[PDB]
Amino acid sequence: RIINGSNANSAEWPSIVALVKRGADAYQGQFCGGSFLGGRYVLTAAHCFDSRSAASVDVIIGAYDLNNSSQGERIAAQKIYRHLSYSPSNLLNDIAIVELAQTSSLPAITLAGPATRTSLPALTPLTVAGWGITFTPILQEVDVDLVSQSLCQIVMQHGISSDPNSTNFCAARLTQGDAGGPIVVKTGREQLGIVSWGDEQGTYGVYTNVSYFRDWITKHTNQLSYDQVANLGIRPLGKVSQSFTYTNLDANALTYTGNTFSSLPADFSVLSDGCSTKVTLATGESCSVEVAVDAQHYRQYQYDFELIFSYAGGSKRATSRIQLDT
Repeated sequence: RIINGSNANSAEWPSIVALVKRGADAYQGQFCGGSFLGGRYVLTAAHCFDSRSAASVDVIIGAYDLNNSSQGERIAAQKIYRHLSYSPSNLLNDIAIVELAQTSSLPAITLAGPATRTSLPALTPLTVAGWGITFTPILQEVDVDLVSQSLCQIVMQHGISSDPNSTNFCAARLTQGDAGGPIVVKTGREQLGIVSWGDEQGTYGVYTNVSYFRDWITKHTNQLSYDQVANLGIRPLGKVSQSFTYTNLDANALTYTGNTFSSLPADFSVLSDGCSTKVTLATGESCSVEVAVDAQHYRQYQYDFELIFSYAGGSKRATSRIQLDT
């Protein structure tokens, strides 16, 4: 029982990931943790990217001593997918995928099953891992106990549900600085959660619930690479335009078969739909769509649209967002 945090044994954490600022020393630049899901995908917390984007981020898979650049593979991020219901005020749906500029073949973590979280009694032993645990260049671990969901809500609040079948849960230390890292079931090692918030200093730590998010994760680790969110921030009135690119990284061809453009209002318009010109997307092929918003009022604009593709395996959906404020 690892009651106080302690230097981890690295062979027990081959799938851990350090998120580090691009172009910087790994130790100085580390800002979050993550877990490697296989191929080119890393699982982490959405709020790690409140003020950062893909091109400023590397990951180090199987990192352990951040000062030892021969441990783990350092790889550039190329895309970030955050939950589109992520809210930074109270950090609900605090989850994100980092799509990497190349695949790794290092071992992947095993995620907990959709039914696992609600199966676990309170006090189920769990283990958290990362560099913040309470900075040192060495990966730390510590044990924590699962807390009653009704209790988690009362103590921590910030929109936490009393229903265990929800976005996040709590776990208690027996006596934390880097979000995004994994919490795993101590027996079996399946990643049950993602470090989100709490425990900054009579509080619990709050962890994004991986069981509740398996479909969302599957949807964003599906070898369809695209621009998710174009946030244009504050803008004057007028037609604003923005291109979005969709790329098939799968070995089987993709066929553009639908979208949700109809459902959006008159403010929104499609200036150009390259995917309708190309229609079919072989391996490595891209198509782009160019959308616009005629902002004529003073308000927040946030429009979500979905492109749907058929493929041998079934179908794939990319959901993008254009956002701005006047």
